[PDB]
Amino acid sequence: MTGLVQRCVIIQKDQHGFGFTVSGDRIVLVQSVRPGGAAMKAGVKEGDRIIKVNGTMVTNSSHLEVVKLIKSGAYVALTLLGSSTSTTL
Amino acid sequence: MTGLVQRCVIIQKDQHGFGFTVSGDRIVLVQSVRPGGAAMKAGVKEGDRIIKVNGTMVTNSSHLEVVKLIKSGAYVALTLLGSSTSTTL
Repeated sequence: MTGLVQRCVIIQKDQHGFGFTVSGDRIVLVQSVRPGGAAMKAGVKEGDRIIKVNGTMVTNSSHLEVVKLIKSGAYVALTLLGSSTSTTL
Repeated sequence: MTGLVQRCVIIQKDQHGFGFTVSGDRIVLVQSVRPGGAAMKAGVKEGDRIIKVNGTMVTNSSHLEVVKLIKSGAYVALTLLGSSTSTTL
């Protein structure tokens, strides 16, 4: 009924960055999302878990490496693990 | 084996633009993809439905709004709904 599902989003960088704050490693969480920010605009949620960056799985990489992959471009493709509800009708 | 998948793609504009044709609206679909084109190489298949363009939900947008959004940048970020075949080996 409540569980965790994978979804993907792309963040387009603006002048204020990606607009999110990541934390940890193995594995990385989205700790916070900037109001009116690119990440907020792309569908990134506080508490999402980052599974892939630009295709590359980061489930077992370090924090700094993850920040590296994220920063590498004008946009970032992320694969995220997030809460999802199942309702029977 | 065969079913439906939500998926994200970046397309970078070629010498000949994006390399695909969009028809209708609500929901806009990919009518065709030029062989060897940007869109083909980026993974875009004929039959896909366009859910988002550069972070904007376009499922309720008019054909012209979606074309505008797509042409707005050098690259475009698409959230696509399409069919997919899979095989566990």
